[PDB]
Amino acid sequence: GAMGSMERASLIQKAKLAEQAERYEDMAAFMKGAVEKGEELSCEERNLLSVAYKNVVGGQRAAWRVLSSIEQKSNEEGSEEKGPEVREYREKVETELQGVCDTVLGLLDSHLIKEAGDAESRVFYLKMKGDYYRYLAEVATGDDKKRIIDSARSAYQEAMDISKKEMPPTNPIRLGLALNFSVFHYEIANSPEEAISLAKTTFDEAMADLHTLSEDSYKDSTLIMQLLRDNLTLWT
Amino acid sequence: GAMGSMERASLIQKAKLAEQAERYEDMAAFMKGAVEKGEELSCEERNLLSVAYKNVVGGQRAAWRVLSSIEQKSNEEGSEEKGPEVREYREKVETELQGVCDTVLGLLDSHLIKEAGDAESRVFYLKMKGDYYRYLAEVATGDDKKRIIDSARSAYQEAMDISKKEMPPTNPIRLGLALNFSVFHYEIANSPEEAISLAKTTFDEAMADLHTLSEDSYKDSTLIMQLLRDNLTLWT
Amino acid sequence: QRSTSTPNVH
Amino acid sequence: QRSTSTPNVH
Ligand SMILES: *SCCC(=O)N1CCC(O)(c2ccc(Cl)c(C(F)(F)F)c2)CC1
Ligand SMILES: *SCCC(=O)N1CCC(O)(c2ccc(Cl)c(C(F)(F)F)c2)CC1
Ligand SMILES: [Cl-]
Ligand SMILES: [Cl-]
Ligand SMILES: [Mg+2]
Ligand SMILES: [Mg+2]
Ligand SMILES: [Mg+2]
Ligand SMILES: [Mg+2]
Repeated sequence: GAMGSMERASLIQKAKLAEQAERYEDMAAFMKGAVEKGEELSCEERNLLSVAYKNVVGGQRAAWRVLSSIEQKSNEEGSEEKGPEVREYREKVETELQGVCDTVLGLLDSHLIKEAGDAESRVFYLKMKGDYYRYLAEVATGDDKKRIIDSARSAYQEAMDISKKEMPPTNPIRLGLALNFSVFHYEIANSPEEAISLAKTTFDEAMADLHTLSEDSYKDSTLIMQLLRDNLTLWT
Repeated sequence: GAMGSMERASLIQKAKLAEQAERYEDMAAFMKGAVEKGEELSCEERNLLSVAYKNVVGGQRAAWRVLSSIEQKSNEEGSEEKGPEVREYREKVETELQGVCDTVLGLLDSHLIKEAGDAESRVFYLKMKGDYYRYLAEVATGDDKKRIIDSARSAYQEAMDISKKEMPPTNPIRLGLALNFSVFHYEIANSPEEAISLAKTTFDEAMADLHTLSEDSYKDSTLIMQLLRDNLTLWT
Repeated sequence: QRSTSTPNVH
Repeated sequence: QRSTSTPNVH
């Protein structure tokens, strides 16, 4: 690995610099190098890893949607056939996206999840696993779409089970997990009623616990609660 | 070259797809492959080449400025010394930026400029040469800053000489060349008075020729004229 | 319009 | 504030 010769602390420092520079491919490579040092990650370091790869895969998802739309249009009655290039380039971007997802899933499997024993770290990583299987599901069409969806579901479910046992209903990790699992239900699993029920129950249980929070924690929780509300408004 | 096996027309098609997807590194690689086929470029193809590399180097310039600012701050009385990492990462980005500039200058030298005989193509390429030497100048500090600046100046000057002989004063190629040369004077060459004089004369000579233009050409010319005005407002 | 997932927090 | 150079036109 090209980061093998760099100090862990230097990789984290440069990840933060890359973030400031909006150089998210670099930021992800630095954080991959930091993970591969083999030590567990702090909460700030877990967040750097997530921010980096979410930005990288986010650009790929956006590009893939543009290209898939063009391809779908090209494949309709009355469309002048224009050769293999749209499909080829959509496939190129898709393969790069799947590669990023596989890299993240690899870091989680080797060995972030198995070393994560505290609820805050373990739920964070299992949510990430669900998220990157969900991004794989977004582009899956062959035999394995069903198995990819089930892998996402399983990871989210393990994360949910832990979060409900170990975290208050306002906890931001728990809230964002529920948000993303509800997105999985609506957008991937063809289960909009489950998505709505999860978002509603999550919102209501958090509302009832807000009185326990400081001003700063109240701000964190209500920001994510607003996203649940936004989706419920979209979905209903 | 990894694009050597792809058809010229397929490379141009995919450059346009990459543009739609905002995948400008891909767009630049496709256009490099198209240039290396060895045929001259049409006006649309020249524009694709310019759009691609300007977006790539633009991201690098933005990142380099962020990192250089952090480095400059770190190097001031009362700044806790934080090791070599800021300098290292600024150097990494700087080297990547210089590489992109060298790639573009290489395509112009081998062999776009020497095959460009019409004024519209030759001025376009010489302006590009000035622009990418100017981007090199923005990060140059060693012995060669003077020679890089002179190379930019020389290319812009050859382009200006042709444009004034062969193009009307409202021509958008001529106007954007004058705009960028005025930026060179103000931002690189420490010649703000030359920058102002060039921007003013360019603006005034175009104003006097607008009556000759169609609605569509009038829109093109006045849009660039506005940029000259914006700079004059900034500079005075 | 696609559903909103958890955004980045720097 | 830096001077404005010729922008991209798609
Ligand atoms: S420290 C391990 C957990 C972690 O790093 N997280 C969990 C969830 C947070 O997404 C979060 C915190 C606060 C807010 Cl306001 C938001 C959001 F509303 F989504 F912006 C997210 C950040 C990362
Ligand atoms: S076809 C060879 C010239 C070429 O491709 N150009 C020259 C200048 C143009 O920059 C241009 C044209 C019209 C407008 Cl409104 C602008 C600008 F105002 F800067 F947006 C630029 C485009 C590329
Ligand atoms: Cl391709
Ligand atoms: Cl570095
Ligand atoms: Mg037809
Ligand atoms: Mg595929
Ligand atoms: Mg001190
Ligand atoms: Mg250097």
